[PDB]
Order: sequence, then C-alpha cells, then structure tokens
Amino acid sequence: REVISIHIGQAGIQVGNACWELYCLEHGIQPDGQMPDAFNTFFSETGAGKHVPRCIFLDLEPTVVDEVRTGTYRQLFHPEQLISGKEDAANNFARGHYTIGKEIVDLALDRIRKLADNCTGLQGFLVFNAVGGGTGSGLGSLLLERLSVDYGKKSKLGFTVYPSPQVSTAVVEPYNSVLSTHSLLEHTDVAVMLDNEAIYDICRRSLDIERPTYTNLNRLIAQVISSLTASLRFDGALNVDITEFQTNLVPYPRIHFMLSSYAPIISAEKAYHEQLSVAEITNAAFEPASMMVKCDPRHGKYMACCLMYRGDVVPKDVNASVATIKTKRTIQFVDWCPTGFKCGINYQPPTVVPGGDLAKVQRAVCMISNSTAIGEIFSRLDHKFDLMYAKRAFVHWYVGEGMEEGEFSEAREDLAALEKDFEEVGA
Amino acid sequence: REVISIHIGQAGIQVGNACWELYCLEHGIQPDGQMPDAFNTFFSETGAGKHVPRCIFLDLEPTVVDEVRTGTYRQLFHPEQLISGKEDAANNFARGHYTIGKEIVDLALDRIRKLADNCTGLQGFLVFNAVGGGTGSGLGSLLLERLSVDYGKKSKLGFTVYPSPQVSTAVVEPYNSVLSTHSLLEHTDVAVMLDNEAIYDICRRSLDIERPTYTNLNRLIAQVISSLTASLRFDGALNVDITEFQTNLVPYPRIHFMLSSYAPIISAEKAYHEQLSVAEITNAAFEPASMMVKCDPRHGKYMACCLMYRGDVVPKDVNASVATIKTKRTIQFVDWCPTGFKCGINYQPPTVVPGGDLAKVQRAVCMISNSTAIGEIFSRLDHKFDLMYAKRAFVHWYVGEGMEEGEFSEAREDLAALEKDFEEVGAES
Amino acid sequence: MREIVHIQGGQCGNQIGAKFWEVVSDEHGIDPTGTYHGDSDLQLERINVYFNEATGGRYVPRAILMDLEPGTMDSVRSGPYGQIFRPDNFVFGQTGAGNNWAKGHYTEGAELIDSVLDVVRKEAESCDCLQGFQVCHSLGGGTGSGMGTLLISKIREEYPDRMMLTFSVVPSPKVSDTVVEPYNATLSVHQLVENADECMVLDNEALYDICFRTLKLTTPTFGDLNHLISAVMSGITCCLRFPGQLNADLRKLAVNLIPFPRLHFFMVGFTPLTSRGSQQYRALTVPELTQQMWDAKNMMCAADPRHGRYLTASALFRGRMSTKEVDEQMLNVQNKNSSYFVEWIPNNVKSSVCDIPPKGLKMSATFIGNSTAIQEMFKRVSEQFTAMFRRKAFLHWYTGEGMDEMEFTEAESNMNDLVSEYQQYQDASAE
Amino acid sequence: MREIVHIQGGQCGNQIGAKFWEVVSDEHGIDPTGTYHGDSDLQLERINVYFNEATGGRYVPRAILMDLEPGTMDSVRSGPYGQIFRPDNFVFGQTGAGNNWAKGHYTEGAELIDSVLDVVRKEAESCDCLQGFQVCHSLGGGTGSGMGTLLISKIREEYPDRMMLTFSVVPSPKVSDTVVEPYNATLSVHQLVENADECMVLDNEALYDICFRTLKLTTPTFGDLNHLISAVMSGITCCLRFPGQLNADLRKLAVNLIPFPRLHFFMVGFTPLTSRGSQQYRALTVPELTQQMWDAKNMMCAADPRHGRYLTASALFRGRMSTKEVDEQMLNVQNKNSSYFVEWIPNNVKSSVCDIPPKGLKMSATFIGNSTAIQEMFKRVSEQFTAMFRRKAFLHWYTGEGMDEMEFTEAESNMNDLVSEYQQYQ
Amino acid sequence: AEEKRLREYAAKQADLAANMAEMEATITSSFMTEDPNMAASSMSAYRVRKDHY
Amino acid sequence: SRSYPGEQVEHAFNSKRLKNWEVPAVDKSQAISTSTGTRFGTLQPRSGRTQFIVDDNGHLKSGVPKLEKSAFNFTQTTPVFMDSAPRWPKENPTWPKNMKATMGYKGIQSNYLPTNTVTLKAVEVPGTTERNFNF
Ligand SMILES: Nc1nc2c(ncn2[C@@H]2O[C@H](COP(=O)(O)OP(=O)(O)OP(=O)(O)O)[C@@H](O)[C@H]2O)c(=O)[nH]1
Ligand SMILES: Nc1nc2c(ncn2[C@@H]2O[C@H](COP(=O)(O)OP(=O)(O)OP(=O)(O)O)[C@@H](O)[C@H]2O)c(=O)[nH]1
Ligand SMILES: Nc1nc2c(ncn2[C@@H]2O[C@H](COP(=O)(O)OP(=O)(O)O)[C@@H](O)[C@H]2O)c(=O)[nH]1
Ligand SMILES: Nc1nc2c(ncn2[C@@H]2O[C@H](COP(=O)(O)OP(=O)(O)O)[C@@H](O)[C@H]2O)c(=O)[nH]1
Ligand SMILES: [Mg+2]
Ligand SMILES: [Mg+2]
Repeated sequence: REVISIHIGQAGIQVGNACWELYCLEHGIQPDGQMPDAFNTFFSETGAGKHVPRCIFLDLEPTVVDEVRTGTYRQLFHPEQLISGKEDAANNFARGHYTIGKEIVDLALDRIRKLADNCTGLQGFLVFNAVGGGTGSGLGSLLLERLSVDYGKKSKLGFTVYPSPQVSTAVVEPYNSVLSTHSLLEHTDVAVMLDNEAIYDICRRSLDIERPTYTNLNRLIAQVISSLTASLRFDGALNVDITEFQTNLVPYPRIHFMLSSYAPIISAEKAYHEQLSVAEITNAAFEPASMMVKCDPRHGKYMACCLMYRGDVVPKDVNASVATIKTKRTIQFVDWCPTGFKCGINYQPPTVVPGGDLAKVQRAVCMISNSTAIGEIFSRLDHKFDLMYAKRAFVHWYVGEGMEEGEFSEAREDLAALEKDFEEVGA
Repeated sequence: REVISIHIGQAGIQVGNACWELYCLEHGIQPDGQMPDAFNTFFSETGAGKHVPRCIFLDLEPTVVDEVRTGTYRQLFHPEQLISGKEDAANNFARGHYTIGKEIVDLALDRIRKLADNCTGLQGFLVFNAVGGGTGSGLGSLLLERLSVDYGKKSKLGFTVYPSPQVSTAVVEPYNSVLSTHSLLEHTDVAVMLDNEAIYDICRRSLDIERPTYTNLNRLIAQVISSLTASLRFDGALNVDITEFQTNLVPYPRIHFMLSSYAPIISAEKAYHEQLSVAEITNAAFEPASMMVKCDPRHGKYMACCLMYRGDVVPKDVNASVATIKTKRTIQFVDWCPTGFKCGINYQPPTVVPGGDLAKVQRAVCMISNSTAIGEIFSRLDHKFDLMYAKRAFVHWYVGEGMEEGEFSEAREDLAALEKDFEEVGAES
Repeated sequence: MREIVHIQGGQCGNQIGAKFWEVVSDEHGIDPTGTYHGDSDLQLERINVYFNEATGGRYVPRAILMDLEPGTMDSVRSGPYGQIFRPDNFVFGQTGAGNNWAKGHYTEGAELIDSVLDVVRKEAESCDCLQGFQVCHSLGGGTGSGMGTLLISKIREEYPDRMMLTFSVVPSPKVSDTVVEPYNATLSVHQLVENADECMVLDNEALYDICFRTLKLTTPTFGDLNHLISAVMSGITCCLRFPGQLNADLRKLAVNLIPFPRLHFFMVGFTPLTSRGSQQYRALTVPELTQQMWDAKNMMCAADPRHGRYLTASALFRGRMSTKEVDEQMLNVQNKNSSYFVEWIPNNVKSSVCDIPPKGLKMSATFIGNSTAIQEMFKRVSEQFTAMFRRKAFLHWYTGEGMDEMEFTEAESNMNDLVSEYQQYQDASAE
Repeated sequence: MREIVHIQGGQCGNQIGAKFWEVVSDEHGIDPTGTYHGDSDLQLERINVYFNEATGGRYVPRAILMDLEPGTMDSVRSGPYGQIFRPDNFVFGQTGAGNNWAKGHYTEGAELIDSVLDVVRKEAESCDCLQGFQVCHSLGGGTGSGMGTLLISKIREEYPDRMMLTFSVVPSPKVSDTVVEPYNATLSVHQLVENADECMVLDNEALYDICFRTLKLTTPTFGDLNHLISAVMSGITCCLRFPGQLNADLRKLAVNLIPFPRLHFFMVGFTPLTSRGSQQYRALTVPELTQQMWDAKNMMCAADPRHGRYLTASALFRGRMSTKEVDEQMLNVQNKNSSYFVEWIPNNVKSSVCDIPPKGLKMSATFIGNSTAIQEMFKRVSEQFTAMFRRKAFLHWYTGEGMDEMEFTEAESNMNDLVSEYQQYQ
Repeated sequence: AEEKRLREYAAKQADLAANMAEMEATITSSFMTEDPNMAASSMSAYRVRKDHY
Repeated sequence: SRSYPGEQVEHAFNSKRLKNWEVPAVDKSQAISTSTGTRFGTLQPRSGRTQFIVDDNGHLKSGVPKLEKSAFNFTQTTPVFMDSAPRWPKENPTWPKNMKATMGYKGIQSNYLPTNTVTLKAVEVPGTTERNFNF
C-alpha cells in the first residue's frame, strides 16, 4: 500500500518540506538516506540501504526548488523528483494554465508515470497546493486534468490552501481561486480546505505563539496529513484507508469540500495543567475555535464527519463521546443523514519534532467533516470576485495572455450553480 | 459529585482567592498543584499528580487577574481558566451588560461548557459576585441569563454582595443593584445576601481586629462557603446536599433571598475563656448581632431556616436546642410554616489557616434562613434609588451606553411588585 | 493595556508636563538617560500605560508637547529627564501667539493643528486600547488656550468614545499676569463645556496660598507649584499603574463624579503637605490624612466649598491602608458636617485604594470634588468679561482677525446659563 | 537565472546608476577590483542576474551607459567602482543635447541609437532567460529623456514580451533647474504611457523633503539623493536575488498593481529612514516599519496620498520577520483608513518577504503605491505646458528640427485623457 | 518546555545583539556623519567627485 | 440526524449519564414517532418501496414542499445557545491588539519644500504671497 504525494506551488513544496521532515523522523530515516517495512508506503528502497521518497516537488521559480537542492536534504530528496521551470506564472492563472503549463506538464507527467510504474499497490495520489498563486492554480488544474484522464479511478485527495476572506497576500487571488475551483469541481475526488487565517488563529489560541511564521503553519499541517495517513502506515484497532473518504464523506458528485480540524494542538506548558482524555479532545475537535478553516459550522448543518484517532484510544469512550455529541444540540446534522459519523482508530501516538512547538500527547483527533458553511465560504469569495469583475479590472492580463471571457462567465455561473447546490441539498 | 464555581468581578475573585486557599488547606494540596479522594468535587485529577480547580475567575480589568497569575498560586490556578478583559465596565451596568458582556460572555460560557463536560456528577453551579460594581453586576447578569437558558433546571447558588446601607464606596450602586436584582429575580435559583458593614461589625466586635481589610472579610466568607459544602466533601451523621436549599428555603418562585449567619465567630482568647456547646451556638446564630447582612429579623417573620452543623455535634443536643428555640417566643414564624427548620450535621470540624484570625473550634453552625427583613432591605434600597431617579441623575451614562428608560421603569416597578409580594406573604389571613 | 496619551499645550503646559514626567519617570524607576534601573518588578508590568520599549530597556513617553516658540522646547530639552522625549513629538511653530486667543484659534492654529493632529494620532494608534487623552494647559495664554482648545475639539470629533481629562489653570484677579485673561478664559471655557469630558480647575492663587500656609516655604517658585500639580496627576492615575484592593480608572471616576454631562468642573486637593519643621509634631493616621483632605484651605481652586454644596466627591488613597478606616472616615465626614452635601444624592463619596505610595511617603491621598462652588470663579471671570465688553476694549486684536462679536455674545450666554444651572442644581429640592 | 539588463541615460541616469552599482556590488560582495570577497555562499548563486563572469572571478555588470557629454564619463570613472564597467558599454556621443528633447530624439538619436541598440542586443542574447529591462533616466534634461525614450520605443518594438521598469525623476515648479522642463516632461510622459510597462515616479522635491525633515541632514547634495534612489532600486529587486518566505518578482508585482493598461505610475517610499539624532529612541518592529511606510511624508513623490484613493499598493519586506505580523498589519491599515482606499477592489495590498536584509541592517521595507493622487503631479505639469503653449514660447527650438505642432497637441490630449481617467477612478 | 525557554532566551539575546549592531552601524553611517572623504576621486588627488562634493 | 431507541443500552445512553448536564436534544428523539412516544419504545413497521423524492444530483422536485431556506441558521431567527466565539482578527478584550498604521500628513503646503513649522514674515499684507525660505 503506497501513496505518492505531489506538491505544486511555492506553498506546496514548503508544506512538503515540513511533511517530509516529519516522515523521515517518524520512520527513523536519517537525512542522508538510510536508517541507522512501514516505510514502504513512502520511501522506495533502492539497492541496499537507501530510501528515496515517492514525491515530486514541482514549481516554476527555481529559487525554492534549488534551495531544497542545496539544503541538508541533497541526498534524501532525489535529483529528478525536484522539477523546476525557468520563469514564474506570477499570480496569473492564465499564464500558469496555458502558456507555461504546456511545457512543464509533459515532463512532470512522464516522470510521475514511471514513479507509478515503480509502485505496486498504489493507493492514490494526494496533491498539495495553494490556489491563490499562479503556479499552484494554473498548472495545478492542468496536471489534475491530465491525471484524471490518465488514471481516473484512483483516489486523489487535495489539501488546498484557499485565500482567506479578510487577510490576503495578493489582489488577483479571487480570480485565480475561482478559475482554479471551476476545474477542481470535476477533477479532484476529495478536496480539503486549509485557510491560513484559521491556522494563525489556532497558533495564537493554543500554542500561544505571538509571532508565528509559515513554518509553524507547515509543521501542524504536516501533523494533520500524517494523522490521516497513519492508518496506512501503522496497524490500528480499526484502520481506514485513503480510498474511504471517497465514499463516506462525499454524498454528491460535486459536493466534495471538507472542513478540517485537529485536537489537541497544545503547548509544552499548558500540557502539564490539562488532562487530555478522549471525551474532551472529541469535544474540542468540534468547536469552531479549533478548525483549520475560518468559517462557522453552527451557521450550517453537518453532512457527514470522519474521526481519525491516534494513540491511547479504546473503543468504548470514542463510542461514548460520539454519543454525547449526538445528544448535544449546539450542533445539528442534516435531516438526510441519520448515521453521520465514521470513526477510525490507530495505535501510534503522534510524534514530536526537535524544534517544534507541540507537546508530546497520548492521544489526538483529526476530524474531517462536510457541511454547508463551505457554501458560506464560496459565497463570500463570490462577492469579492463579483466586485472586481464588475469593472473589468485586471482582465487585460489574462486576455493579453491569450484566454477569453467564456471562462470568466462560465466560472462565475458554475459557482452560482454550486451555491444553489449547497442551498438545495442542505434542505 | 462536583460543584463548579464562577467568580464575576473584583470582589468575586478576591473572595475566590480566599476560598481556594481554604480549599487547598482543607485537602492538603500544595500550592504547586500536587499532594505530598474527596478532593474530586473541587479539583479534577489531571493526568497523574496534578489538580486543576473547577472554577473560573473572570474579570474585565487585567490588573487583579494577572496579579493572581504572578502570585503564589501560579502553577495551581490553571492558565486558561482565568478570563481577563482589557478595559473595565467602570461601575456601569449598561457597559457591563451590552457593550463588553456581549463580547466576553460567549468565551466565558464556552469555558463553562467544557468544565461541565469534564464533570461527572454535577450538583450545580455557584456564583460569586458583588452587585455594586460594573462587571459583577452587568456580565454577572448576562452570564446568569445565558446559563439559565442553556441549562434551565440546574441549581445556581448565588452568593451576592449587596451595597451596605450607610457604608458605601460607589454612587451609582443603587442603579447597579436594582438593574442586577431585576434579573437575579428570575434567573438565580437561591440567592444569599452578604453585606459589608455587617461583617465589619462582626470583625470589630467579636474578632476584635481593630483595623481589618477586605482579606479578613473574604476569609469569613470562605469559612461560610466551606461550611455549606462540607456535607458534599466530608461524610457526616446527617449530610445535606446543594439541591436541597433549592427545595427547602424557597416557597415561591420569586422569594429567594437568604439571610446568612454564622457562629461562633470568636477570637482566640474569648474562645479560651468561653465554654462552647451546641445550645449556645444555636442561640448565637439567631441574634442579629451575628448575621452576615445588616438588617434585623426581629421586625420580620422567619419563613424557613436551614442549619449546617460542623464538628463535635450529636443530633440529641441540636434537637434539644431547636426545641427550646421553638418554644420561646422571642422569634416567631409565619403561620403557614409549622416545620420551619432543616438541620444537617457533618463530622469534620472547620479547619484553620495560619494567619487566619478565627480560633480553632470544636463545632460551628451556619444558618441560611428566610424572612421579611429582606423585604425591608429592598424598600430601603428602593428609597435611595427613587431619590436619584426622580431627577434623572447619572442616567445619561446608561442611555448613551445602550439602554433606554423603559428598562429603568420596569426594574423599579418590578422591585415595587416584589415589595408588595413580601408584604402579602407575611399576612396571616 | 489601558493607555493614557499625554498632551501639553503652551509654556505653563510644557513646564507642568516637565515636572509631571519627571515624577512619573522617578515613580517607575527609569533614569534621566531613559533606561530602567529600578529594583522591584512591580514597576515593569504597568509602564505600557505611559511608555514604549525602544531598544533594550529604553522607554520614551507617550507625550505630545505643543507650543508656538522654540524657547519652551529648548527649556524642556535642557532640564533633567529632557533627553527622554522623542524629537518627533516636538511640534512647535515660530511666530508665537502672544496672549491672543484669536491668534491661537484661527491664524496659526489652522495650519499647526493638522501637524499636531498627525502626531497625536500616530501616538494614539501606536498602542492597543486607549484609556484616554490627558491635556495640561492654561486659560490665560494664547498658544496653550486657543491651540489646545482647537485640538480638544478636533479630538472629540475624531475619537468620541475615549476619555478626556483637562487640567486647566484659570486666571484669578489677585494674581493677574495678563490683561486679556477674561477674553481668553471665557471663550476657552465656552468651548470646554461642549468638548471636554471632565476638567480639573487648578489655580495659582490656591497653589501660592497652600505653599505659604501649609508648606511654609520661603520662596515658593513655579517649580514647587508644578510639583504639586504633578503630584495631583500622579495620584489621579495611580490606580491604573498599580494594583490595589479597590481599583478605579479614569472612566470609573468620571461616571461616579459627573451626574450631568455639562457639570464636569472639579476642584482638587492633595495630602499630606506639611513643613519639615512641623512634621515632627504631627501624628500620622488616616484621620490625619482626611482632616487635611477635607480642609477647605487645601483645595487647589480659589473657591471656598463651604460657600456651596458638594455634589459628588472622590478620594484616591495610596499606601497599604485598612479599608475599614477608609470607609468609616468617609462615612463620618459625610454624616457629621452634613449640610455641605447635597440631599438628592445619597452616598456622595466614591473612594479607591492602591497599595503603592508616591515617591517619598508611606501613605497619601488625592481628593476630587465636584462641587457647586465653582460657579463662584465662573462669575468672577464673567463679571470682568462684562466690564471689558461694555466698552469694547482690546477688541480690535480679535475683530481684525476673522472673529466677530457674536462669538463673545455666545460665550457670555453659555457661561451665564452654566452658572444658572449650577445654582439651581445646588438649590434643587429632594422630592 | 532571471536577468536584469540595466540602462542609464544622461547625467542623472549615470550618477544614480553609479550609486546603484555601488550598492548592489557591495551586497553581492564584489570588490572595487571585480573579484568576489564576500563570506556567505548565499551571495554567489544569484549574481548572474546582474553580472557576467569574464576571466577568473571577474564579474562585470550587465549595464549600458548612454549620454552625450564626456563629463558624465569622467564623473563615472572618478568614483570607486569606476573601473568595474566595460569600456565597450560606454556607448556615447560627443556633441551634447542641452535641454532639447528634439535634439535628444531626432538629430542625435539617428546616429547614436544604432550603436546603443547593437550593444543592448548583444547584452540581451548574452543571457539565456531574460527577465526584463531596467531604465533610469530623467524627464527634465534632453539627452536623458529623448535618447532614453527612443531606446524605450525601439526596445519595446524588438522585445515586446519582457518586463520593463522606468525610474524617472520628473521636474517640479517647486525645485526647477531649467525652463523648458514642461516641454520635455510632457512629451516624454506622452511617450511613456504607450511604451513603458510601468513607471515609478521619483522627484527631487520629495527627496529634499525627506533629507531635510526625516534625515535632518545639513547639505543633502545629489550623492545622497542618488543613494536613496539606489535604496529603492535594491528593494525592488531583492526578491530575485535572495530567497524568502514569499517571493515576488517584477512581473508578479506588475500583475498585482496594474489594474488597467494606462494606470502604471506608482509613488514609492522607503523605510527605515530615521535621523541619527533620533535613532536611540527607535524600536525595531514591523509596526515601526509600516508606520513609516504609509506615512505621507515618506513618499518619494510630491503627491499627498490622502487627497485621493489608493488603487493598489505593495510592500516588499526584507529581514527575518513573522508573516503573521506582516499580514495582520496590512489587514489593520486597510480596515481602519477605510475611506482612503478604493471600494471596488478588496485586498488592495500585495505583500512579500525576503529573509536577507541589506548589509548592516536587520529589517527594511519598500513601498509601491498605485494611487490616484498622481494626477496632481500631471495637472501641475500640464497647466504650465498650456501656459506656455498658448503663446507658443520656446517653440522654434523644436519646430526648427522636424517636430511639428500635432505632437504637442497629442501630448496635451493624452495627458488630459490620462488625468481624466484617474479622476474618474477616484 | 525547558528547551523552548532556552531557545527563546538565546533568540532574544541574539536579537538584542543584532539590534545594537545595526544601531552602531547606522549611527557611524557615512551619511549620518556627512563624511566629505566620500567626495574624493579615484583618478586624482585634486579633482573631486561631482555629486558628493 | 436521529438517535433511535436501543432497547437495552438507552439506559446507559441517557444524556445525563453521558456527562452532558445541559438541556439535551429532544428534537432528534421526537422525529422518530415511536409507539410509546418516549425514547423507550418500538418503531412503526413500514411497507412498500420508496419513490424518489429528489431529482438527480440532490435537487428537490417541484411538487414536494420544503422549508424555504433551511440549510443555514440565520442570525435573526437563531436561538441564543447557538452562538460562537469570535475568531482572531476581530478585536476582543482577551487577545492583545496590534497597532494600526495611519496615513501621515505632509507638511504645510508652501511654494517651497513643506515643513511642520510656521515662520515670522517680514512683509505681511492680506495679499502678501511673499516669503523668505532661505535661512
Ligand atoms: N499555509 C501556507 N501558505 C503559504 C505558504 N507559502 C505560501 N503560501 C501561500 O501561497 C499563496 C501565494 O502563492 P505562492 O506560494 O506565493 O506562489 P505560487 O503558489 O507558486 O504562485 P506563484 O507566485 O505565481 O508562483 C499565498 O496565499 C500564501 O499564503 C506556506 O508556507 N504555508
Ligand atoms: N465583601 C467584599 N466586597 C468587596 C471586596 N472587594 C470589592 N468589594 C466590593 O465591590 C464593589 C465594587 O465593585 P468591584 O468588585 O470593586 O469592581 P467590579 O464589581 O468588577 O466592577 P468594576 O469596577 O466596573 O470592574 C464594592 O461595593 C466593594 O464593596 C471584598 O473583598 N469583599
Ligand atoms: N503653575 C504654573 N503657572 C504658570 C507657569 N508658567 C506660567 N504660568 C501662568 O500662566 C499664566 C499665563 O500663561 P502663559 O505663559 O501666557 O501661557 P502660554 O500661552 O503658554 O504663554 C500666568 O498667569 C502665569 O502665572 C508654570 O510654570 N507653572
Ligand atoms: N536626484 C538627482 N537629480 C539630478 C541629478 N543630476 C541632475 N538631476 C536633476 O535633473 C535635472 C537636470 O537633468 P540633466 O542631468 O541635465 O538631464 P540630462 O542632461 O538629459 O542627463 C536638474 O533639475 C537636476 O535637479 C542626480 O544625480 N540626482
Ligand atoms: Mg509561486
Ligand atoms: Mg471593578
């Protein structure tokens, strides 16, 4: 059972740069490439005493890619896995989807094809990207297009980083995000939202880091992805694969968006004061004050939930806590889903990283839900796309690149249909 | 069994600072958080070798709260339970009930929610506030309102600190007290009055400390609270829980205001000289010179009474004393309450803190009664509320803060109706 | 957390602020160079109210000096604790008002106020949660009165919710420096009564009287009057900067002392104040503090409060004190001499305690009384204003500038109606 | 990798280009001889952007210096780092334009521009993946404006794909050397609006303002102004030369700041610039940087920003910092000053961070603001142009050379329609 | 937690060091000191640089 | 979502026994229409086949009635218990507030470089327009 992870974008490979640090630490693989068989899902074992990841960092700016090439993981991160272009898309979906993607995608596609041929029990792909940028969005959509037509039936998780409502690093990222989603509709199988703003909130609230950088964000995102792949890696009392969220959380072929959360994210010092038991981490994983996406599920209705458990977890109290949540009325489900939960238990406790800010815990929970507050997010993002497109702002960049307005109008109407989808399905 | 405590205001959390010191000294818990199982009703055993109390100090000024955070009980008092705002309500019920309450109360009650979730056998909530201030009145009332809508039938024992008749620190405290009581009526299950000049008189007269501060008062209040939770904490010959005062002191859904009293509050050598026994402490808990509220029950009629006993007390002598009290005609009851008493006995004697001024005693009595002297008090307070309201003094503060005159009028007339009711209940017919 | 932004207008304002910042820096233990060198760690936790960390224990005040001639700025720089003010906060013109309220409010204000507003807004958003602004100025001069008044008006337009203190010195005819003091003070007060949140009326007459009688100094120069005023201000704001058993911020004191939005002119007093030869004989108790607080010769306004009624009053105590004694002293001073307290407001005395004494003492107290004897000084000013406006003396200096006569008429009308409202709130009935 | 071909025109261009190459060669550790003498390895991998290895560790700048009087050449060789250029890149006339835009555009260009074009074309194919061009010149003089303008038009005709910057100082009636300044400025601006990708407008008035009020210098001679402009140039190009938490090249900036093809005149600021008498009182936090960034007294243009609306803005941060603070400060400045920002573009602020501060500093910043207060500058120029063109003064110097009147009218019309569209978007 | 405290303390110490280093460098800065030695030319001892004179 | 009777374990699934301690959800438990009506009861038997209420891709057919906008909880008609804590960027008395940055103010606009100080003029007529900049 092997899963290969691709990273498309400057955020993508920075997330992968913390994620792979966690993988080598969790499997005890030294950064030069060898240990001092659970690794088989990530590290192909070449020759004798050598482990090369099943991944591709691909970007358009060479700066961060060869920064990886010159760091300490020169020997671990393999040479042809680090694809890099020559010039950027520059926050431009058109430039990254029609001009430059046409030259980078064939090379990335015939690389990953021979990675898959190396693989034997391929579970699926998982993509890492931020849709605000040009590289992550443009060729990201093109790569997912060609990946869907090449394999199709294999699962493709997507952990995307959407633009936050009020805090932003760019201006045209509404256009990039909308045009990115419009293809992420029919291409990805499960999409997971990961907003930077909510993560800033979490770092402030629990880790009480008054001044975090992107690293602390990357570090706890790696905690999440590891927490929902640990079932494939280590044996559990009730394991759940990567092809499952396919089935248990996507009721309709176009509603695949997930509000992720995690608990307990806790500091080294608050850990001494607080007891972490299964009841309270299941409660704390449902509060909006611990969600990875800045929205509010109280404003909407839960469609389904998944509950990954790690560490010292027995089945009786995960069953008791889910019962309590069902009897509580601060949260409410849709009326077309009587059985709204899916548990999953794994034995290994989450590991700590040297230089990390998280404490060592006995148990943890990674809750992946599906709700209608996502319809709230798309609407608020729809408004500020409607503002800028009312006055024909920034459109000349895309048209000068070579695209037309059919994509703009159809992407806006496709979102409008999506708003109707959320409103009607939730009825 | 567990009972969680919420402290609202600058008086609330000083009372809490005394109370939790008393609790740690009763259960032998070092200030760093670990012992060198009855503690489980106040301290939750987190992990292994650590106790974090079931309380929330909440305040708007950060001063006293981070003073606690820097004080002796750094490690014991937990990091996230002490809620502290950034700017005060400033003796302004409107500011504490509409402006800042609506931003702090949701976080407060979502902390209480997970406290109750950690809980197992919750008896009820108990709240500590002074209604003279801005915070303890305004967001005290807001918090009690939303707790009553979120829980409903659970007990909420409110030990409130009303302003004194002659000793006063504030000016708008009549407005504050009226607007706080108007919701304390229909949201508090059982309310216990605690005035300040009464306790000053007690410390001046009996404990003979000629120059006390707020700390000695807070120590006495902590003694009272411990004496009425000792039945939960320690085993007794006749133990009585928190849900009972609910049943046995409140004959009508709007009459819950309890005169508290305690005996013996005796100094270290008055104690050496005097011989202590159940009869005379039962006598001492009934005279107005030993009550916690500046009023006189001679003028009123006891509607009900509850008596917690601690220490070397056997039921025979408490029965004898209650019998003599009932036969003597110095104190009278309302006619439709022929069984006006409720006794309860607990084994453990009240403990003593080094530096505390009370001598160690073999037995003690804490009375929570009900009367119509409280109907006298509310009229005395309505007097100096209508005084300031006839000229519309200080009202612009509240109105610009976000209330209107209808709320003033309805609070005044609600207290008027309560006065009429306290008159009507005492009538025999 | 809670933030006080200090503003100083004019020459008297600048020197008052110089002594005030000296006292505050000494209280918080920062040296004349501008670095912390104190001992107790109670001093570090509440200096955000007044300072900003620059580099390694470098704290500069949250102050804005403002003037019209660089002489005052250089006199500020030359004095000790003169190198801790940031030079960006030295906004100053070059013409000079010259005891001309019109020059301070229309000609030079119109183009100096925007720069000083930029500076004050920068130092206001440099912090998180404003408690409020605290302005120190005179009502006799021009560059303090007119400019500071226009600044107050603009600030009340911009930030309408944060608190506002005005420490204003008013002229009183026994010591009369200038000749146009009524023309200045009347207009300034007419603007204050609709802009300022609350005002504390100081007076050089009262300061000199106190320094003669109580302190018995030989040569009480303006340095000692400035020190008295600074002691008053520090005793006002001690509650924010140090913890205690009953705290009271500026907004709390305002809401407990201001029963009506236009009645916000207080008289201040400070205790204890005795000679070094007479300190041997006197006892030192809280009654000894209160007997001097309530003594009518201790008010820093030149108005006998025995000639009127106390509407409300407040006391701020500093030092480890017994709240029992505090409360009972307040109680008996209210009950015994009871004719001087108004009837329709029971319990007129708000009080607060803090446990950190001012530098040099063990216990001290500050009194703020909102009385109705302040209409005395207002009438004393308005009568001279009438005496001058009848003959239209000195009027061209204002009339040739853009001002008209209806400004004076409106100022007169507002002053007279304010004293009328004070009079009938004094003579109101209980029921 | 991504390449910047630098171009300097005229005396002003040469002097600011001199300081620019001094500062850049220093932060890359290149000695006045031309050899590497830095310490870190991080400097070597991103010098191909500006230099070319000649002979055994000899890095020569990818610059072109064009002018019309040898005094500029002597002033180039006079200072240090004066022998690090290439004498082949000293393409240079002999006569001198002399405050005559037509002389700079029709008579001397006809024989100078071919050789400059040969040089820049050879310098363009010397690199593999060219990123764009950088042009530094003036709008008052003749040999800088006219000759540089013609090269702009020719270059945009040959390489219409790559990026293009223009640092242009503009004349002002408050500090004015010559009297034909509007005649040169209007024609040059008239050509820049169709040819230049984007223009970052400098001004000597605002620079004197900064050096007098913020810096409190005694004699701010041109050397200091050239160094401030140099500080701007290094800041605009830091992203290509150093890795960071979030990179943003020139093309990424132009996309995020230019909503309309004619709205490409930005005002620029630079922090930190504090007087050494007040350096003891400063704190070093990104609060202290952004308070000096949005300050109107720190713009390097003579336009009060709060007289109009910010269309878009960008912040380029250098130094080890916390994105959380960077992004929330941008959040606060946008939400409080709600009136000074345009309404139909939410999130007007692009931001980027590069972990390498300039040498000797720990934290710096650069601001690029596309505001609609720039029409103040152009109206101020257009009114003097009309005041002169009513009576046709100083016209014979131009019309006697080949230029005709319709060029002036066309200059008026594009200036007016430009200002009309900024005033519309306000 | 002890490790994190130590790392924080070292980071703060180094931040103070860099702060003071920048302060000193930019105080002794050639501009803030207005050095006329910058006006000297390379190719003579008499002729001066045109800009920095 | 609904919670059905377990008939053996509901004695252990009482909300009070699960440390809920609040007023529990009985919406989920009344929607069942059991025989007794309480949580201790037997469901009703069902017969036949269920026709399709919804169209494809989850859109209700025109004939069937629905609640107008029921996927969400609007603030006007939500109860008080369904209220969330505010997230980070909104100012709250709990977490500290970073400063704001405000557009500065260039100096007094004169014909020469603007400054922050006014000077004494030698010539002053109402129409003077006559200054002395050099110092
Ligand atoms: N959570 C998180 N987001 C990041 C990180 N790095 C960059 N981003 C996000 O990435 C988005 C912009 O895209 P970039 O990563 O800068 O670059 P890009 O995605 O490759 O797009 P281009 O710049 O056109 O190449 C911004 O919204 C950032 O918030 C990171 O380390 N963590
Ligand atoms: N009995 C008793 N009362 C106290 C104590 N501390 C303060 N108070 C009372 O508190 C009342 C004023 O309110 P405070 O508690 O000081 O402050 P607050 O209630 O939080 O209201 P704000 O000032 O707006 O913050 C006064 O009536 C005091 O008598 C105390 O330790 N014991
Ligand atoms: N207490 C005090 N009063 C002062 C001081 N300086 C001036 N005054 C008084 O202020 C009044 C005139 O104020 P003025 O100097 O004109 O204020 P200006 O506008 O700043 O010049 C005079 O009556 C002085 O007695 C001082 O330092 N302290
Ligand atoms: N900032 C700056 N401005 C300059 C410099 N040299 C000239 N200027 C300005 O540019 C104008 C003259 O431009 P000029 O050098 O004659 O242009 P050119 O002849 O085409 O190169 C004058 O108003 C100067 O103020 C310089 O080195 N720096
Ligand atoms: Mg990118
Ligand atoms: Mg208080």
